[PDB]
Amino acid sequence: VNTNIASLNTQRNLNASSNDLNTSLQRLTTGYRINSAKDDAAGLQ
Amino acid sequence: VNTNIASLNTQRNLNASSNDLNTSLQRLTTGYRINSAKDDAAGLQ
Amino acid sequence: TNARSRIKDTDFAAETAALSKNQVLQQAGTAILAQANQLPQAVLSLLR
Repeated sequence: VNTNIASLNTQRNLNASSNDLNTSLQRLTTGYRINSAKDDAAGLQ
Repeated sequence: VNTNIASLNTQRNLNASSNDLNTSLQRLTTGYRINSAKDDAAGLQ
Repeated sequence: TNARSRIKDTDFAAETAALSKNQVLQQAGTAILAQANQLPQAVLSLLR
């Protein structure tokens, strides 16, 4: 079949993966598991 | 017999055939089984 | 989107077979006509 590719579902998953990847790298750079970003704002506060 | 040819009935069938043929080719070009035409307007809608 | 294809996306792996059938019919009924239109010719050529 040609009209589209259901396997773009694969793509979606990778977008999530890359998001996680980048955030992990941030945490690995600074050593701060709570980014200076809002994320987990409780511990941040 | 000569006054006419009952076998023109064959012709009629072919007209239908060619109609189907053309529509199939349209569906095969775009990959859309529902032509942009009205045909099967429910699924179209 | 997957639904949109289940609506639109022709399973042309079947419609290919349908396609051949139509092409096939064009060919066949045609050859039948090439035969059919020889009938009256024969009828009169002989009765004369």
